Formats: sequence, C-alpha cells, structure tokens
Amino acid sequence: TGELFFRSGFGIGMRKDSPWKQNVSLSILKSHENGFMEDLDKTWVRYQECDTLTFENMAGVFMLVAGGIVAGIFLIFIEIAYKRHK
Amino acid sequence: GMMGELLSGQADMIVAPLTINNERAQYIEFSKPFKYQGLTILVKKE
Amino acid sequence: ANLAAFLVLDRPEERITGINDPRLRNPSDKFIYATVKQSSVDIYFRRQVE
Amino acid sequence: IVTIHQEPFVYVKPTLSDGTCKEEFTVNGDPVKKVICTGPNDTSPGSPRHTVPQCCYGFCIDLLIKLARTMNFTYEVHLVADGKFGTQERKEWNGMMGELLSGQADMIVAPLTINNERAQYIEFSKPFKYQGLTILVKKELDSFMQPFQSTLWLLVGLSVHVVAVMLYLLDRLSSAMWFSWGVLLNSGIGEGAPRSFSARILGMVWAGFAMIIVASYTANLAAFLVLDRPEERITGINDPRLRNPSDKFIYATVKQSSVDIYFRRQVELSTMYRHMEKHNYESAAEAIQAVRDNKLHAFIWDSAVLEFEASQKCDLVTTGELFFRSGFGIGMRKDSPWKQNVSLSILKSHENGFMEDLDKTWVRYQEC
Amino acid sequence: KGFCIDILKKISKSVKFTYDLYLVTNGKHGKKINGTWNGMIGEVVMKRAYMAVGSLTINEERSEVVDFSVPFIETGISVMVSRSNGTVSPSAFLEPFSADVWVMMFVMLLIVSAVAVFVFEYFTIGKAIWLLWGLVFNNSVPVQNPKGTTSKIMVSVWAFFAVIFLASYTANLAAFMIQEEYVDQVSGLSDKKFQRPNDFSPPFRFGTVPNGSTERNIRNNYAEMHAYMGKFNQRGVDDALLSLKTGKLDAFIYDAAVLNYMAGRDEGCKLVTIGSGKVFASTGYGIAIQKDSGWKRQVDLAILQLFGDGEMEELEALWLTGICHNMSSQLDIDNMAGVFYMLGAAMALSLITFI
Amino acid sequence: WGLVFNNSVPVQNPKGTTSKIMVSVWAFFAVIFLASYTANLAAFMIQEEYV
Ligand SMILES: CN[C@]1(c2ccccc2Cl)CCCCC1=O
Ligand SMILES: *[C@@H]1O[C@H](CO)[C@@H](O)[C@H](O)[C@H]1NC(C)=O
Ligand SMILES: *[C@@H]1O[C@H](CO)[C@@H](O)[C@H](O)[C@H]1NC(C)=O
Repeated sequence: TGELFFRSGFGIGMRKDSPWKQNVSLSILKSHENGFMEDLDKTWVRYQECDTLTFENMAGVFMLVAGGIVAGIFLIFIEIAYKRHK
Repeated sequence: GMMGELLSGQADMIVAPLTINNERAQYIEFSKPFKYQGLTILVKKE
Repeated sequence: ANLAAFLVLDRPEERITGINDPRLRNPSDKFIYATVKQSSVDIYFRRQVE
Repeated sequence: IVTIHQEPFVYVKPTLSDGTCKEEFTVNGDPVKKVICTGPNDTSPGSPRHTVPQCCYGFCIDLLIKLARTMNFTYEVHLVADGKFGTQERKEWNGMMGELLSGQADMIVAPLTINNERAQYIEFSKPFKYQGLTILVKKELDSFMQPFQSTLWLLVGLSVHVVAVMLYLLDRLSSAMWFSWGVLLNSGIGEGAPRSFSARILGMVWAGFAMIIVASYTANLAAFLVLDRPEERITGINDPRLRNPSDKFIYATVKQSSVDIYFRRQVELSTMYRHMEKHNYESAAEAIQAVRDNKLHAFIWDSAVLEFEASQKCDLVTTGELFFRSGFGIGMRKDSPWKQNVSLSILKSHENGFMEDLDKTWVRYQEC
Repeated sequence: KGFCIDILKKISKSVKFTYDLYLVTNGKHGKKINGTWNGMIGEVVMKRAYMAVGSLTINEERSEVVDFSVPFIETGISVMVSRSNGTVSPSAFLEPFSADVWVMMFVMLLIVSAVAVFVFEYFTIGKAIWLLWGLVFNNSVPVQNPKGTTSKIMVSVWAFFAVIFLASYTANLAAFMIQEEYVDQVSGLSDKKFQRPNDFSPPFRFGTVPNGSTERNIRNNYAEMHAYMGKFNQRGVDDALLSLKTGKLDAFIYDAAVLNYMAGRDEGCKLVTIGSGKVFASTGYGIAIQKDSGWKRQVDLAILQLFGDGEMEELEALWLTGICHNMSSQLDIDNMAGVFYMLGAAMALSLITFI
Repeated sequence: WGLVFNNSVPVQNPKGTTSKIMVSVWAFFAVIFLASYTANLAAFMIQEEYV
C-alpha cells in the first residue's frame, strides 16, 4: 500500500567517460522501441502470479442436522414404544 | 560495496537491479533507464 | 441485513498511506523500520534534513 | 463602535415607524432588544443612502452587551456605507480598519478575521470564536424495477411465456400456465407437477430461478442505493482544481478583506489570486445570492458565516480542509488602555461557557 | 508558465546561467521530413537553440542527431478508451466463492431424502425429493410426504437449514454485487483488434495524432497500424479529447502523461486511461542538448539533485495529479445473461434426459 | 397474508381459474415489497450514522 514517493528508473551504469555509452543507450532505446522489455515483463510477472463463503458457514448446519437426526430417530422410536405399551 | 566494483577496475558494467540516486551519477553515467518503479511500503496481510 | 453488513466488512489493508503517513513517519517503539544496508535508500534518506 | 452587516453574526432588520421594533421571543424566553444602529438602508448599492437607524441583533449584540456590563462604558453602534473590512490602499486603510485609523471609533466589536497587517496595526486581544476557513459548493430515488429495463422486461416475459408453454407441450395443458404463474412468486397450487417421467426434473429446475432473480434485483438496488454522491469535491487547497485556476471554475471571495492579504503573503499562491482577482465581491450577501442560483461554482474564505449560511439554506454543502486556523476578535486602537480590560472580560466570559451557551442557543437553533 | 517552466527555474537556481525561451516557429515536435527535422529537434540541430525543453519523447532517432538528458517523469504510449460501459462478469448463477457449497447442499439433500425414505419404509423417494426441493427453494408449497409427526422434526430442521443457506447465499450475492472492478474490453496495442482494426471490426478507429514522436514510433513498429490511423488523423489535443468525449473518436493513443492529465481533468470522468502502470515504449521527456560544449553533465547532475530531494515529488503532486482518479455500479443485459445461460443449459439437459 | 410472509397452511377459498389473477398479482406485489424492504434494511445496516 501507499503512493510511490520515488519514481526511479533502473539504469545501466558503466565506467566513467566510457566510449560504449552511446551504443548501450541506443540499444536500450531500441529495446523500448520494439517492446522487448515489455514482452519480458509480461512473460515473467504474469507467469509468477497468484490470487468468502466456505465450509465454515456451510458444513456447520450439515453437522447440526446430522447430529439431530439421531435424536429425532431416537425420539420416534421412544414414541413408537410408548404407543405400543399404551 | 557494489558501486566500488565499477571504480576499482574489477568490472566495466554494473548491469543489475539498482535504484538510481543523485550520488552515483557524479562521475559514472548510467545512460537511460529501462524499468521505472516507485518505492512503496509492504506489510503483512491481516 | 446484518449478515450482509458483516460480509461487506472488508479488512483494512491500507494501514500506511505511503511516506506521508504520520504513524510511519514518526518513530515509535512498536514500529520497526527496515531497509537494505549500503544502498540508495540511506543516501535518499540522508540527502535532506526532513 | 463599527460593525459589519454579516447576516449570521449581525442580522439586518429595519425599524418600524415608532423608531423601535420588538424582537420575537425565543424558546428560552426574555429576548434581548438590540440597540439602535445607524446603518445604511441598502448598504450603499452604488448610490448614496440615508443613515436610517435600524435594529440589528444577530450574534455579536450579546457579546457587546456583556462587555459593556463588565467594563461599564457607553457604546454607539453604527455601520459603514462602504462595508469593506480592511486592506492595503490602492498608504492608508479603508472600511472598518480605515474608520479605526481615522479615529472615528476607538474600538470595533464585530466579526473580523485577523492577519499579519491587521495584527501589526491594531491588537485583537484574545479571540472568542475560532473558525477554520472552508469551501462551500452548491450541491446538485431509483426505478421500480432496478436492473431490468423495458427491453429486459420484455425479454424475461417472453422467456417465462416460452417456458410455461413448453411445460405443457412436453407434459402432453392450460393449468400448467396458471401453476407456473402461481409458483413464480411464492403462493402455490394444490395440483403440482405430475412427476411421471421428467416433470419432477423440470419442476426442480424451475424452482431456484425466482430466488436467484429476486436476490439479484435486491443486490442491484442495494448497490444503487449505496452509490452516494461525492461530497468532498474539493479537498481544500490541496485539490488540483483549487490550486490551479481554470476558466470554467470561478473563485469568489469578499473584497477588501484579509483574504487578499493572505493570498499576497505567499508568493507561490500569487497565481491563485492574480489570475482570479476580478471575481471578488464587495459584499458577502451578494455572493451568497449569486451562488444560490448556481451561478458561482464555490465560495471560500468566509467559513464562520459560510457554515451558518449552509445550515440555514440546507442545500449548499461545505467541505475543504481548515488550512487557515484563526478566530474572531475585538479590535482596539493603538495603545488603548481598555485592551487589557476587554481581554480579561472576554477571557472570563469564555471561561464560564457563556460563548458556548450563545452558540448553542443561536447557531445550533437552525440545524440542517 | 508551467511544469517545464518550474523545472527551468529550479535549474537556474541550482546553476547560474542565462536563458531566453523561444516558441517553436514551425511544427510541433521532431519529424524526419525529407531528412530535415522540424520543431524543437529541427531548431536544436540547426544550432538555433542549444537546449530543447518540452514534450520531446526520447527515441533512437532523436538521440542520434541530438543528445538527450536524464528523464524526470516516466511516460510512453497508452490507450484511453472508456466509451463502452462494461458491467460485472455474469457469475450470479455460479460465483467463484462457495463452489463446493452447492455440491455439499446437493449431497445433503440426497442424504436427507434417503433417510426420509428409509424411515417412511419402516414413489416415496420421488415424493421426498420433491419435498426437499420445495423446502429448499421455497418456490412452492411441497406436499407433506410423511404422515406422522415424529419424523416432522427432521424435515423442519432441514427446512430451517435450507432457509439459513438461502439467506447466506443472498447475503453473499449482495456483498459480491458491490464490487467495482469495471473490467473493460481493453487490452492495449498488443491486441489484434488495435493492430488491425479493419480485420477485427470496421467500427473502430486508432485515432493516433500525427506529427509527433509517438506517431513515428507507431509507424516504425507497425506499418499497418500507421496506415489504419492515417484515416483518423486528429488535430490538436483539446479537439481530440472533445471528439473522444462525444464518441466520434474511438480511442486516444497520445502520450501517457497527456492522457493521464486529460483523464484527471473535468472531461475525464468517462474518459479514464488504461489504469496500468506499465506503458508501451516507457521513456521520459528529457531535455535535448547538442552537447557540443559538454554542458550535458551539469544539467544531468542538477536534474539528479532535484530528483533526489523532495522538490520534484511535491512539484509533481501539485501539477501531475488529476481529479476523479480511480462504486459506480451499472446494470447491463450481459450481467444477467448468466442466469439465462444456466436456464438454457438446464432446459437442454432436461430435454436430453426426457428423450 | 400468507403469501406476503413465510408460507403457512392455505385455505382454498377461491373456486375457479378466473379468480387466481387477483391473488397472484397480490402475491407478486407482496414479494416485491418484501424484497425491497430487505434490500433497504441491508443498505441501512452499513450506515455510518450509528455511533
Ligand atoms: C422469499 N425469498 C427471499 C426472502 C425475502 C425475505 C425474507 C426471507 C427470504 Cl428467504 C426473497 C428475497 C431474496 C432472498 C429470499 O430468498
Ligand atoms: C505536420 O505539420 C506541418 C506544418 O506544421 C505540415 O506541413 C504537415 O503536413 C504536418 N504533417 C501531418 C502528417 O499532419
Ligand atoms: C455507461 O457509461 C457511459 C459513459 O461512461 C454512460 O453514458 C452510460 O449512461 C453508462 N450506462 C450505465 C447503465 O450506467
């Protein structure tokens, strides 16, 4: 979270007064020209990606009714026995 | 540190993820950036 | 209605609003800072007296 | 004593032919009659007007009466034809500040903001009512079916008719349509499905559709209802629209007041004032009347009266951060011997909650 | 006055020199017109002005003729089209959450129907299934299959559990309905629709503005895209924004910073940008200098020093921060098409089973 | 009142297919009103007025 307080760009540092600065600058500009860096980012970041109701609000009532079924059948058997012995 | 590797002479390029500040540009040029990012704070999810 | 209200109770994730957050800017005993040693972060923090 | 005609703090009411008018009693009772004030008939609307005495109670009359009782000094309340508060010339002052400088009034008991120049020239003693500046904007209930429209209603009607006719087409009659209509929305019939070969499956399929559609309708209408309009359109000076002036937006402020001094104090805010210096108004009542008809986008720098105006109108919303924190004070002349006495009196009155009682009795009376 | 004027003032404060700003004589930006540049690039290559400040996108062609400077703001190529109004995904019939809850409810219904049949034995199975469905969906009053009262406790508690489950489902649907993802039909320049509008959909316009670095980059990258955009060559910036707002212009493919500023203005509520930080050809508005006298190092160091401090951040916050940035819920037929598709699939399955 | 609220034991007072339209439309209006009331209660449950 939070805003970006330092928009910094990763660069290609070389030796001081290096004669290859122009070539590497042209190459790094051509990389943005054809979207090679964007293609690499889409290949890497997207591949390594990842992401309320559950059994907590669903299995509880099922467990309760499963437990109460035994009590209900026991009460039914008791009522049948009482009627038979009545 | 790493900035000394580009001045002692053991290497010629420092190509790696490294933020650019106002101190490393005093003598050695970093040409143009290839990936822009903003510094953000990250915390554990609740 | 109460169940719907409870379900839309999103967990607050934006605890810190960047570097401008007074809770993070002001040092505290509970809060602990962390940064990469010998990097540009130390230069940036020490560049200004703020 | 020089007083400004600010309706929230000093109401305007012409007297009757007898020279005085009886103030209406309040809920508490025992109203305090305002003293006779020689105010302009129409605040000089571009033409000279007679100084007809008028009755003006407002809010500051009670404070002035308390100060007079504590200090035991006579008072003569009078308004100014110009109506200006005070600012730099064009080497003098104009309005209430100019009247104080000219020696016409030795003290001013009126709602007046304090800035650097005013504090340098005269002393405000201790403020009694603190108010941070804020902006006000004139603020600018669903269908009977919510997500569905006329086309959607026709589509769902065609679909339900099609499934109803297909039910008795596959079953084979006329009773199937009536049963479907009855079971579409609760209710029910004693016939039921035949459940011979595939009627039970069709009945089970067409049993959860109603619950799903009513749940979707309720969710859509609830989402529409919680779609509250944004009230904080401008977040004070931090808003880019407020910070950067635009042709479409118009900035209005009271002319010859501390607003110009505050704007000129900061150089970076010069473009906020210089680019919008021709839209100022000499009177707050005219600006309020203009913004009532949506002619003005927003008004700023009169929060102590803007809040009361918004409460009375119940239509204009007030937002924006309180960037300028200050309070209304009582002005005295340079090296005035009464400054200490009035400061002690106002501090004593504030200590016992008299100011809070006056606020809760007058400003809190109109709550909206 | 402007952001660039503030940057130049800060540079003058940091480094003492003399400057005289000159408006562009011909054109707007650089363009290789018969081998001759124009605008700021044409002026700097003609030694008229050593320093060029403006919306000069850094590219290989521009850097070849005139040296550039360190960028201070990230920009690129972006698309800002919001004429289409897309509602939420049609997941009302089967939301991603509670995927296994439906199967659990079905197996519980089967179990309770079997238990009811067993206790009745000690058409019955069909009657029990119908009673369970009627108690769950509450669409119609079910026929009471059991005759006694002892077994009624099980069916009553199962009906109560079904009512609780239905209430939870309604609450979950209401909670999901408040989402404001607003997944529009936008994919970027990589999509085949934008690259070849004629092949994909004739009612589509690229709307790329010519006479600019972005137009040249698009033409170099794809000739077909440039040919398609040549038939919708907009003029100016305000006119293009007005055309997009009125619906005449399909989309805007100008600079990312300009698109962000337009979306942050008054006429940007219905013309928001893509919303993705990454943009095509991520570059900046570097100052173009001939570097004949080697003065590029000083200005680069000054820009780095300004960026290191908080002046750049506060200046960007003051200037490059629009309004109405990022529930606006809307109703559409595609949102409710999911339940229609589910009903059609169920009807087809029932017809197949009957046949 | 049976159709407005949770279903209960019904009475077969109507006799014929020509009298079911009135009860059907009454039930539809009642369920629509109940759904609107539930949605309004859900919307008001998240109000910030309570403190
Ligand atoms: C009639 N069925 C509903 C209901 C409404 C109110 C109370 C209970 C229930 Cl169960 C209709 C409104 C959506 C949720 C639902 O199931
Ligand atoms: C660019 O502008 C020049 C003049 O400023 C004009 O002659 C030329 O036709 C323009 N090119 C395009 C493609 O609009
Ligand atoms: C969808 O958005 C467009 C423009 O953003 C607007 O004109 C239209 O009314 C919106 N539709 C709905 C149903 O909100």
